[PDB]
Amino acid sequence: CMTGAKVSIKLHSSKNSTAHVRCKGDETAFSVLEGVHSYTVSLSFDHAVVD
Amino acid sequence: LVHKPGEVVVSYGGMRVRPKCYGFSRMMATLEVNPPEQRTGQCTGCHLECI
Amino acid sequence: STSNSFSDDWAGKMDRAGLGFSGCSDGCGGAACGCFNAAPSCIFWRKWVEN
Ligand SMILES: *[C@@H]1O[C@H](CO)[C@@H](O)[C@H](O)[C@H]1NC(C)=O
Repeated sequence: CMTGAKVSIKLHSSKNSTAHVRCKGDETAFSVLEGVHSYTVSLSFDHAVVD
Repeated sequence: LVHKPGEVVVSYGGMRVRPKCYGFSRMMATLEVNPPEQRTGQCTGCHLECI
Repeated sequence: STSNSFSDDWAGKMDRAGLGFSGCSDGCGGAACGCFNAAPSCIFWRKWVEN
């Protein structure tokens, strides 16, 4: 749909922002911060039961 | 004929080599020193949740 | 009873050698064996373990 499906991803590293998520169906890239934090991104899926 | 066992040949790793001089003596050398000094003592960022 | 099979040439006098057993055996004679006499040759052997 329009807004899509939002998925929260948590990371932990020493670098400020070095990340690149790649998967089938949709590709989403975002920026992170130093340390452990919480981030929310949205992807495009074409199935009700996302497994 | 001089009293000696003759020339000596040494094999090392399957190959026969004819050296110039053969002897066993001492020699000043150095050693490897690893000062780790608590490289990774204790550091982790996590959280707990209930379901 | 002589078991000291060290004619001032073996590498047993080291700190990295470890434990072993000073053994000995017999040898052959001839041009292909190393000498020029029809008599067994004294051949010494030393084994040990490493890490
Ligand atoms: C990482 O972010 C901090 C705070 O925003 C900043 O002080 C630092 O210079 C940044 N480092 C790099 C390599 O961008």
